[PDB]
Amino acid sequence: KLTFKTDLEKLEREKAAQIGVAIVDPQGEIVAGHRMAQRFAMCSTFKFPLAALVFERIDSGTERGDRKLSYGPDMIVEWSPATERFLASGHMTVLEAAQAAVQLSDNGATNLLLREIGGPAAMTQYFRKIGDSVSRLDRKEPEMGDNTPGDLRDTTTPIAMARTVAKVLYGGALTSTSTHTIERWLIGNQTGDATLRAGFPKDWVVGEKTGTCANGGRNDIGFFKAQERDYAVAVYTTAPKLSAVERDELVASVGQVITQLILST
Repeated sequence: KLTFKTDLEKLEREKAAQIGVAIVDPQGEIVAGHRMAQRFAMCSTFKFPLAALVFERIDSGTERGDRKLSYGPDMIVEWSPATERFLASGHMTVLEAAQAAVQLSDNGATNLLLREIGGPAAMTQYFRKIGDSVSRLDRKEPEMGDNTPGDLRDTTTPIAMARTVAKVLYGGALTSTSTHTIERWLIGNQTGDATLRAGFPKDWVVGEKTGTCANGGRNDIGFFKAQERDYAVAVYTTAPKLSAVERDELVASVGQVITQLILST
């Protein structure tokens, strides 16, 4: 823990980075953090809470998971791998889109869901409903990831987002069935193999959602189980000078710092 602070500050100094971290227990009590209340662009990490919103609607009966969402070529935006494959068929279901958003970071799928649920305003309203007064979605993809220096649009803080993760996975925000499904989606995420989970012990159960945005943003949020201890984690980083591979390695390095702290308990 001053090993934790010290090691993160050395990474910041050496990589010319800012590293925001919060680790909380299942009830949201603080385990560790660093720059934990500094705002960072969310970029694709918001797709996890978006999926949670969708599952809340499914739980409540105001959405159906197998409902077909129709679209054309105008919905294809940069990095829409599933949406592009399903384009000729003319639709994705709510659940197909949500799973693609979480596991592939599919932007088109994300925007399909945004239009169904009420846009950025409704995403922000869900954050407020589950006790998160900080996280805000202002735009759809891909402009939400512009990350213009100083802009508070489309931001969160590590602590706010870690607490949101814990509410969704551990705090009863979703039914048991929906909670389990989203947990499995996070475990099976296809975009995180080089980021946080690359820095955790291989026996920990880990699920996460990555983000990449302009001006150096590289993020990863999710959960881990170190044997029986469950945690929620949010990592937001800004490293304008690094290459993309170096930013992945940065986040994996944060995972190793986290791991030293957890192992010490």
